[PDB]
Amino acid sequence: AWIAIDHNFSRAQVLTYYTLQLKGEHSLHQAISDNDWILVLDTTGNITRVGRILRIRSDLETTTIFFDRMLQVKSVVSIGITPFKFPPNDRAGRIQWTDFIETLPKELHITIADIPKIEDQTYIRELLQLAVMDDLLGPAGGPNELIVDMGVRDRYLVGKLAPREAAERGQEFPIDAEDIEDEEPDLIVKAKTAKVNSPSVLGSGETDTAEEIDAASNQSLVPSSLGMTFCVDGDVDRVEIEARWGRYERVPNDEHQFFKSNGQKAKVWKRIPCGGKIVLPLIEGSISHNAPDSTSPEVRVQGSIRAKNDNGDRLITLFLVNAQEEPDTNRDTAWVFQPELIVRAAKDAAKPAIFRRRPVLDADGMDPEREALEMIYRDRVEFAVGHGVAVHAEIADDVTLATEVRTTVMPQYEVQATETPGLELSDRPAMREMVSSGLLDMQRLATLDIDPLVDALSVLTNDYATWIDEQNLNVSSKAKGFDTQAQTAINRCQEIHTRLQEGINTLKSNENALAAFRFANQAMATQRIRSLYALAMRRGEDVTLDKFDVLKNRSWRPFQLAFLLLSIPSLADPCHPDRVKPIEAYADLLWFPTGGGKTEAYLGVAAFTMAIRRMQGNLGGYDSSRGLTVIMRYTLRLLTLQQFQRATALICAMEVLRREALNKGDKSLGTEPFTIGLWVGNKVTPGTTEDSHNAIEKTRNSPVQLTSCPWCGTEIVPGQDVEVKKDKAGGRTFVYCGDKKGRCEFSKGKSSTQPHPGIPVLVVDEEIYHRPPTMMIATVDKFAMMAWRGQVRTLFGRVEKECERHGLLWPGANCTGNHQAFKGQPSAKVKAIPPIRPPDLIIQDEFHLISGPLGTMVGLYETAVDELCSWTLNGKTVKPKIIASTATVRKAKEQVNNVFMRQVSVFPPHGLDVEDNFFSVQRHIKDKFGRRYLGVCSPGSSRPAMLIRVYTAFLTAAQELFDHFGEPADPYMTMVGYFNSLRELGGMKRLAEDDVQTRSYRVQMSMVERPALAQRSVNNIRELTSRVSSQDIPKYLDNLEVKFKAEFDSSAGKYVTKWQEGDTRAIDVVLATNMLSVGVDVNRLGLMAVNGQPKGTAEYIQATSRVGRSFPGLVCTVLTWARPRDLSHYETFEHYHATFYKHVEAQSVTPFSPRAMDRGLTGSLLSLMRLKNNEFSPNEGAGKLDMSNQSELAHAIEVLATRAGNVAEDNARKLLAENELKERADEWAKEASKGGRILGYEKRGPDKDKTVALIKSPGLQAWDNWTVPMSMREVESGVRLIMDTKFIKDDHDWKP
Amino acid sequence: NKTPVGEVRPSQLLWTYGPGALIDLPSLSVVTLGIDRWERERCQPIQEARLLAAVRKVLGPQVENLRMPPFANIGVPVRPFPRWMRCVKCGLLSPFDDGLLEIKEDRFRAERTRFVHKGCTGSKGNLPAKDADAVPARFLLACRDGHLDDFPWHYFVHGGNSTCKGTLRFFESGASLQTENLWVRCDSCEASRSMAHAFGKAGKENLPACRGRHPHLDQFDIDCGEEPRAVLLGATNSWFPITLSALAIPQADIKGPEWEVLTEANPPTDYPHFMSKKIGTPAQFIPYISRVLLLERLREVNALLGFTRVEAPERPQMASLARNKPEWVPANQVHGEGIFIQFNEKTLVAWESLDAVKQVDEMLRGGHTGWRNSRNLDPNEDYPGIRYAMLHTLSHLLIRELALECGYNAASIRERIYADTSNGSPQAGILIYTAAADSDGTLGGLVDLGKPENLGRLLVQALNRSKICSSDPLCSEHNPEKDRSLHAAACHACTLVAETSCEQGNRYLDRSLLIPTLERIHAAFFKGF
Ligand SMILES: Nc1ncnc2c1ncn2[C@@H]1O[C@H](COP(=O)(O)OP(=O)(O)O)[C@@H](O)[C@H]1O
Repeated sequence: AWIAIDHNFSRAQVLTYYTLQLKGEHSLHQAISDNDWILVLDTTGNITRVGRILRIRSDLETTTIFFDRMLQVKSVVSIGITPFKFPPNDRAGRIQWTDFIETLPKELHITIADIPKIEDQTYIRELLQLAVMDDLLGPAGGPNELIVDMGVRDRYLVGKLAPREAAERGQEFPIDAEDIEDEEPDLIVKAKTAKVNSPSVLGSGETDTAEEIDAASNQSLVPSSLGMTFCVDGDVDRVEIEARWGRYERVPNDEHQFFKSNGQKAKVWKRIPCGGKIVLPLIEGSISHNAPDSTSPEVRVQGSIRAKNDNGDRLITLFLVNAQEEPDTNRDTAWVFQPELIVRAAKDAAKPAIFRRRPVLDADGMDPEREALEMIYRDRVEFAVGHGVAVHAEIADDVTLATEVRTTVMPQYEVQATETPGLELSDRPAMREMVSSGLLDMQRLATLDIDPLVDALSVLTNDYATWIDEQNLNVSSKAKGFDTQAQTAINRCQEIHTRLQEGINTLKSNENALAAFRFANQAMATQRIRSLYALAMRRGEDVTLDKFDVLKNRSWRPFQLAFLLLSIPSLADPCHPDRVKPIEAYADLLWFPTGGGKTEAYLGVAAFTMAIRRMQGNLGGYDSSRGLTVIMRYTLRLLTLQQFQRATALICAMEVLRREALNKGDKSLGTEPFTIGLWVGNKVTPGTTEDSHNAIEKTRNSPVQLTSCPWCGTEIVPGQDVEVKKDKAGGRTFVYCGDKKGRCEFSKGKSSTQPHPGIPVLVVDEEIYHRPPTMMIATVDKFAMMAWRGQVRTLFGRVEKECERHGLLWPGANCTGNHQAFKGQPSAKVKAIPPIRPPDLIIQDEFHLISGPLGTMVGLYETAVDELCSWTLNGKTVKPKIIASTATVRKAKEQVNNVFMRQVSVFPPHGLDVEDNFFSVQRHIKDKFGRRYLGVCSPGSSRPAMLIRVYTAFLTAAQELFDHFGEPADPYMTMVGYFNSLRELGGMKRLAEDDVQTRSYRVQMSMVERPALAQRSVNNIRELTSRVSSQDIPKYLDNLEVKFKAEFDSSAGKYVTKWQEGDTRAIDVVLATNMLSVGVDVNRLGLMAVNGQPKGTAEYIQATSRVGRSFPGLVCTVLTWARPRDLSHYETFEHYHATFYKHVEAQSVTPFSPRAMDRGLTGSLLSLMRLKNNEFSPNEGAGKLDMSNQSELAHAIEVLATRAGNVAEDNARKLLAENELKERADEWAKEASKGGRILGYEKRGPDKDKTVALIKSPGLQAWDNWTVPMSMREVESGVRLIMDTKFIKDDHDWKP
Repeated sequence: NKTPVGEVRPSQLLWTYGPGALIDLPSLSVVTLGIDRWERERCQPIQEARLLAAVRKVLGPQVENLRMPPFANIGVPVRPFPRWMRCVKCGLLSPFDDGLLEIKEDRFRAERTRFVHKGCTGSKGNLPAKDADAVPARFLLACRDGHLDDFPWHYFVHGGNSTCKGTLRFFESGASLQTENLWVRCDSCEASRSMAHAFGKAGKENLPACRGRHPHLDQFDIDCGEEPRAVLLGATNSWFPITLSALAIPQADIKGPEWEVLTEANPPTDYPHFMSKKIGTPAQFIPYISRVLLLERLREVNALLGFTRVEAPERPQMASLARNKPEWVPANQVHGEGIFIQFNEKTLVAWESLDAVKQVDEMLRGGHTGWRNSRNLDPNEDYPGIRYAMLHTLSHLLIRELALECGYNAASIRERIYADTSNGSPQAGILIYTAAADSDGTLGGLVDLGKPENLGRLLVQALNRSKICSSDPLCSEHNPEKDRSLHAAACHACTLVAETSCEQGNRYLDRSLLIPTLERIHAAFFKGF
């Protein structure tokens, strides 16, 4: 019941809506408390707002009031009719209750219970941030607070300086023995037990392991000083320095009335403010010691000042040291809490902006990419650096000058949001024309005639050319000092426009291309509609198909269509220059912020490639109506299994349209269907049909890699939906849909007559090596199997013979193509067939992880993959097309030339600014929210103590926000914890369900005052990692989408949850390693707590970007003082978070070094020797190397030496490779002529009693020439520990 | 009678674990046994004579060979330690061999083995009986001379000797904010005490004398006059190794022929495991650096001889591996690559005879004399010199910058310094090679940075970072004559590396010998940077 007067002091708009700010210390305003109504006016005397108070905070000059319910008056109401008194002398004034209650309906047309509640969520993220800041940093009870029943040093976690005597001797334990000696024992002890646990954890388990590391202690350290470093302009004389801190003092017993449980008095401390301002002349030399506050003269400020530099500025360093002395009783009165330093200009200067850039720190070397990066980021300027603390600067109107600098203990910074233009009212008019008239509709673009097609596609290129035209007015005007880079930027955009027009021209002068374009658009639109229906059905909701067929769902995004038009002319003709010459063959590289659709961008190219290949014909004497087309290869193991589900839907839609087209007599698409297979290790998938039978046999008393049907969403039961045909030499495994009525096209009622019935997949390896699919999704490490197994050459199309009953044949197989009549099937005979065309496209994802030893090992084995996929056409040699995709680009040119041996073409190009390139727009904080970051660094404490405290603070502050506001707090009620290793996650897992629940239950059960936290019950904990079984993963991902349920109780006056019988519970804490493989854009998750700085920048950007996509996000990185990388990042926090891409760590890919030639050379030689010829294909081919076969050895040797010379660009490497290959070839040549034995590759088969092996495996012996690896990475096998359990008696006894 | 528990990489058996070390597994903790109870017939020998003749001089002529780690029950033998545990549900403290604790296992998935408290009924004892999990207790008792033994719980809780035979519990603070406090309570005597009274100055008045227990040998000494110290479980100051390593060079100190071979006019390249290139020298560093040599193929063998407990080693404080004089020692070998930097002789001799260098040398020798007095050793021997501190500091900074710039792991990189000046063949140079066989920058990644385009940038950034430390006024004011340290102006936040990488143990390091610092100017070796 108060009346105040507004004066509009606060700056941020969201804060100014929901707050009232008063002047003066809170000691005058002690009559105002929580749950109070205040009625806010303006200066003239007009009623504007009516609100209710949530919280009060205070400072040395101002007090801020936060609301929880508020009404905004729309009309104009005067104070004259109000019976009340005007505010006394612009302070607070008391309201009579009755007149306020009577006037609320009379002159405001409202009651108490009709007040609407606050709905914004930026307000809520602000309140949560303030709560955690108060509880971890302080002061919490104001500047004149009282602390009861505990010591001041352990109350707070961050930002405290020790006296100098303590810092030299260090620590051995968090608690000193002499400071705890009370008369009584600690009476508030409780038994150290997992009390009332009820963990409700699923407790899934498996087998996995990771790496390990170590560091020095975080216990034996405490600092006693902090500083900064700033560079100042010349021709000035003096500056102003302000320092403030806080001090604590013990209140004697007769002065308070706070009692313990047993009637005795308790310890009470009190806080007093400190600090003052000084003025310092600018003379070269070390600064004299000075004391700002006279009452504590033994705390200082110091530094040094250096001479003038080459430009006209000066370097100045400043510190702040505690040099006090340690007493014997009440040792905490010599510690300094909450320090801060401010440096500004003098009070009487003419111009304030005197702080300039740090010197560039040049090193007499230039890299054009680096200068381009400095040109792009020219409005992010780094002014100062902190020593044992973080820093902050205030930027003037000029973006190269600053007026104020200071220090921050826990720093924050908010990042702008990348979006695609087209929806806002301030974008380019042509994009709004495209959206409003519907020229990106995928159904519309498949039915247009050719001339309206050119009309529609021309607008994009016209507007791109226009944008480049206004980009050229500012070469020397706005980019001063960077003329060379401002020209090289425009050159590549002009090349991009040229290639777009070339693509449209190729589309105009062809008919196969137009047919393929229409086919790809139709298939993509259908799959895009149906995937959402499948996801809705699998979760058990009730939906129909016509709900999802609206215009929102079947439209393109401009960079995807642009990539498609770029990609056309190289695939529509094998005679294009990109595929016939070894120089200037541009390999496209696509990079973009994560969240935009790169995956649907690069799946359309595969669809177009698949459709166009069957419309060409048997060019060059090669078959072209069947065989493998597109290879799609990845690095990890789990993301492959996640992407296979996405690829199946496209294959299904293509099969549907192929089946519907043939019914009209149109045979352009052919007869053979489209199928897709995996190619991963033998742990996940079976090898032969016998094992596929064994798995189903063991099931009824694993080829089932699918859980639900892609096309319809019916549950797949493994018991009855699998058929394995009998196998005298080989069989075919089929998987059917689980529909019972018979309306799905992939059930047993409809598809039984097709050449490939049911779901068109392949899982078994020998099934793939007989009928090769159209598409393949593999992992990198499987490619090392080429030198072992000789039947892989079917995948590249090197075949001769075929059996009608089994499939394609290789030398040394079971069936030779002849049979008798049996089960009534007619007898058949073998036939000969011309060869098949090798694949056309290679696709690589997560290309930034191809670096280091993995990158080198990929690069050396890629000599064979490029060689085997080649062929001839009119004398020329045709080579495949390569596409890669990354998240961060850095030194891409050398990486692509070393791995793939091509040129590079990064799309989309740079532009002159980081904010306004053509296809992306980096929006503004005033109009769309961002992703705030926050940082915590603290010495002394252990890593478990910091983790427990941060987790408890977030969990209990979120609950307090829930209790007053309701359902908008839902994003911040479930906490995600991201980790870097399995061992540390295992360590934290024990602490999660034992300690945090106990510390969160008893959060308000002592006499210490905690203003913001609240009572919370923790019940549910899950975990997402590689040790979770693959059947259970989609159940956990589908559990994360349930919301916390709320209900309003008028007895307590708040909201409360209640869970009915047989209902699912929401999850409280979720823990996730590297594999944060979130399936969809999960709308709930909006709070993550990173635990430790990752070893890479790309990983940090990938992991932290998942949270906060539909609601505002908030990340808190927890850093440790004892590690170098963490401290280095802490001191430079606010600059690293504004220039991400400038700071990407280095990489290297170097095959053909001696250490990599000692590993990969024999494997590559044998792979090229085996998978290309017929005499060396079978297992007994090792003895065949005669004096008549050596001409193929020369071919392989020449290929390897040529690539080594072309990539290393030095003749020494070529000479070295030639010598190594010659030695290996001669070593092979000696072993052939040793008669008396039968020589082969492995000891295998019934002839093994006289077989002598040639090559080996990594085992007991040291490495050799003939050791051939089985993966791209190996650790030597470990040693196992052998426990002993027994009893030993201890007769010996202790003594003083 | 035996069962598997887990596995570890063969690298860690000679640098972190090994015959005497605590192993903190996910479910339990064990201590590796000695080597005369190892399976000798399943260890593959390693052929290296130049290191065998060095081990035989130290440990006597009876040493036979160097042997690799032993490799369906073949493995390294362990035994549970500490032999007291805690219960999660009832909070009970009791040794393993009273009979109240039982062991569960599953053989196919041996990482899930743990101990159980059979028939737990609650603290008061009013719930249906079940099985709960048992975890070790996390404090031990360490003796400087080499002994480790269980913590004396009964004597500590009863304030000395007592006749009681009750049971014990743990209690916590019961507040939401205190986190580290512990309490021990007797069920019959109600004697209560806290764990804070075992560390610091109060520890001397409260803990009893050492008993003399070598756990890995199952053997007790008669008496031990040293004073004891309490240590945590898994802390880094509980086991230190003694190592002796050599480089495989073509063909009586170890490091003599290494310097003779590496600085020849034409370093040989006909041996399989030694191949070298002479690429370049940077632009700003002409007067100081004379030769920079790259190694494309390198090979290093190791050995293990002993251990020490509380303090790093500097021979009566070292503890053996076996019951008698041993007959073989563990060994290892790694194939890798390295970078060799040589420095100019005349520039160094000019810099050795200045004034501030002599003052800093006098300060360090006073500190060395102060250190060696407090441990009853000869105080006029084994001083390295002043050249050693400068080269050694530069090496530590270079390793830190290799980790910071390239994203490597810190433990992956090892140093080796050459600064002997006693026999009239002066030395100056550092070496840096690779630690593990599967580490960062293994396949030609380190030799990439040996080219003159990258090394100069790395050096410039390394030297320009170390101008002001993060704990700065107190770091440069540090004086080792006052309190007998072996370092001056070299703290954790500017100079020290992990114990795996370091060759000496963070002794004899000082950074003001390299650049101007906040208190000294005229002692620098690199001027104008
Ligand atoms: N044309 C489109 N219209 C609307 N949303 C789209 C479109 N294309 C993709 N998306 C959304 O973007 C997501 C694609 O993300 P993804 O392509 O996997 O990112 P990246 O592959 O770049 O990491 C899909 O889940 C989908 O919801």
